[PDB]
Amino acid sequence: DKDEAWKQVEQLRREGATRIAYRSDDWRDLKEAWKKGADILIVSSKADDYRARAAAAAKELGNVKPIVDALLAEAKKARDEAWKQVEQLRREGATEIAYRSDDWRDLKEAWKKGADILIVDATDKNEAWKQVEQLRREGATRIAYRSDDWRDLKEAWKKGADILIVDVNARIEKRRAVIEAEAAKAREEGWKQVEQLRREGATEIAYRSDDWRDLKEAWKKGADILIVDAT
Repeated sequence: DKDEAWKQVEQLRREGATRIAYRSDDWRDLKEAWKKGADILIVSSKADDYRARAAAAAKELGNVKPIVDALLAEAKKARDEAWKQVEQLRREGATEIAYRSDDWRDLKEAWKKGADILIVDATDKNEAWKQVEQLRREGATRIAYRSDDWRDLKEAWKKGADILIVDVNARIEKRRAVIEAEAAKAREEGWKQVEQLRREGATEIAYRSDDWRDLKEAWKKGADILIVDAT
């Protein structure tokens, strides 16, 4: 939980890591990691999930109106809460707020609320690349993209994305001793993505994990941002 994840930020700062990231939904939890040494504070909301599930519910048979409104109402409350966390962290002194979403207009509003790093996390590659281009034309400077393939991050790099997040903790969770063996096979993959991105010349490479030794090793391979993710 909290005190177990905060120990990861303290260790990276202990070992001389100058770019540490932390992901949470509570601004108080993010502020504490900010004092532990994390410079990028990532706010995440369940709003994309509620929108995805409201969209799936609309394609079912029968009366869908009361259920769709209930899901979209929760999405509004989830995003209006995340925007509050961005303001509160800005109110506290946090300089590098990040926000992840699959809707670029939610990213644009978070950018006006105080977020500096915009994380596009659209599953469709051509849908994400369009969201980058749309954010670029609005004047957004720091666009981040998340993928488990380095070639997707290089293509996103050439579209305007400055931060390239290597995330492989989504395929291991889907495939699932033994369970720890498959986790290691994914970490060996994620470390290779960072290596080739450094070879290709990627300037700002990030890496998602929850263990400081995994972020340390990805830091050895060439990761510039060590993201600590509690969820």
